[PDB]
Amino acid sequence: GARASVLSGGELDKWEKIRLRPGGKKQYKLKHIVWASRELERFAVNPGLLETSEGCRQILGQLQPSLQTGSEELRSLYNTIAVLYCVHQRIDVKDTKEALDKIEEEQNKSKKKAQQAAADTGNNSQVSQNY
Repeated sequence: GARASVLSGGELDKWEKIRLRPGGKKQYKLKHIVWASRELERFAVNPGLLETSEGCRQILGQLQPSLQTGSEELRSLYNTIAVLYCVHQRIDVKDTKEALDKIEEEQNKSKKKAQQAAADTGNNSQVSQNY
């Protein structure tokens, strides 16, 4: 498309502003987007639907667990998706780690919100012992 479907020209220019490594000299680009797209399509995921911050977040959440024991490439893909999502939400980034920490922080906060929320309006209990 004129300005792709995932990210527009400008969005792509910025998307290609994130570094792959903190001590490295790599950055995102249409190449990475194509790679991710290839993996997405190969994973049975729609690329266009990956344009929405929701779809990006969904994928990230889909690999979230796959990360537990995912591959190096799979992990890198997840990070890339996270960055994409950040751009979708209009989040500034510098490195893949930064974006990862950004999403990691947000997510963590989210989980908490869920906890504090439940607690606030809920309850829980437990027990365990043996002599």
